[PDB]
Amino acid sequence: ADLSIILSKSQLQDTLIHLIKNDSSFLSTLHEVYLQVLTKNKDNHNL
Amino acid sequence: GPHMADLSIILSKSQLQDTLIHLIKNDSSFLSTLHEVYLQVLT
Amino acid sequence: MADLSIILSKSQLQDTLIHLIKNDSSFLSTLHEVYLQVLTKN
Repeated sequence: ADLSIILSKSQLQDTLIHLIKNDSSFLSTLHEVYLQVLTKNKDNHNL
Repeated sequence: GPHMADLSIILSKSQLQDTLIHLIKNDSSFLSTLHEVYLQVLT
Repeated sequence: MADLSIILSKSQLQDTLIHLIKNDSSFLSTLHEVYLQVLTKN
């Protein structure tokens, strides 16, 4: 039963705002991955 | 103005998640922009 | 973009993502383009 739909650009804008604003599980997943990327990629030295 | 209904949101969620995840992992410029805008605009 | 030292908290990230999605016109184009790429598995 694996259905996909296509959002227009305006409907993508609305949907993403809903999800970031209201879906705390959606937002935790983004932030956990963001954290992972920053800690992994931090250069040992700067200039 | 009107909003998307729950059905569209529910069927879109995981592609939207993957889209942002793709950008966060693979586009250093995408995170630059978040950091700049937070510093420059939001604080 | 070489090195990222800033680390936003969850609600800093949320607030910034929403500001850009609301107000930044090319940022949205960029999301849309990658989304269509994700959707069409290409």
